Amino acid sequence: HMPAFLSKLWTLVEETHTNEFITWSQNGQSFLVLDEQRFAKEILPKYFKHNNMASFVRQLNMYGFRKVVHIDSGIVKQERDGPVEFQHPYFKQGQDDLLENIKRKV
Amino acid sequence: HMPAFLSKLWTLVEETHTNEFITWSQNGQSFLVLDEQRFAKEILPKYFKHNNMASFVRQLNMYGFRKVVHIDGPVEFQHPYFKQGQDDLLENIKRKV
DNA sequence: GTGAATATTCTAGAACC
DNA sequence: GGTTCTAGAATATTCAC
Repeated sequence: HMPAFLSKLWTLVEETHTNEFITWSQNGQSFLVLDEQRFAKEILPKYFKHNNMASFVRQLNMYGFRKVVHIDSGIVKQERDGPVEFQHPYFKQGQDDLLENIKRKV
Repeated sequence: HMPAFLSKLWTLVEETHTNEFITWSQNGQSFLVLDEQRFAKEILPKYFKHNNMASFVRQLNMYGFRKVVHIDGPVEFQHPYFKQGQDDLLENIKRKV
């Protein structure tokens, strides 16, 4: 009864064997994608019918996830990418009961 | 006077040293991006202030380029006025807004 | 099976730089 | 003008009945 995207996202983020690529941020308030490229080509196709980060991000925004922006505020590197962080008020570590409040947009 | 992006794109596709990643398609009517991930990581920042395929693709669409469908099958984009050996045609390409 | 909801893809709007 | 994040639009595909 819960959309497949949301149940798969929870599993993804929660599952320890994926934590190198996708995991909870340090205070359970958001999830991280640590290695976008290996995530997209190895992890995504095991759960979805694609290997495109763009199509994963589309879904995130569709369910109202928002990217957490980190900027540089200082020195620029240029020698390291990302990582990528997304947040939703009802996608929270050790509160899976909140997931039912997440709603697709249109 | 020509937009940075168009003259940079033209350089990228045309330059033999980059053809492992980005090159004219076989009949000069479109270009191909053969290895999206290395293209983006290693080539894009040599010419632009980023390394995101997505930001490159936003610019392509902004200038009216369109992805060619193909019935990961490499990536192909087309613009009627972006044609191999017809660099004169580039001045006809216009940013959209 | 059929009509809707959802998924995936491609392109564009908007804010910011 | 360029880069980023989010959403519109156009198909595919899946789901609930």
